[PDB]
Amino acid sequence: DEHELLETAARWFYEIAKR
Repeated sequence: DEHELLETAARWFYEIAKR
């Protein structure tokens, strides 16, 4: 599911950015 992959990458980037 490409949308799930993109959503997961986005969420992970967000969570990492928030420290």
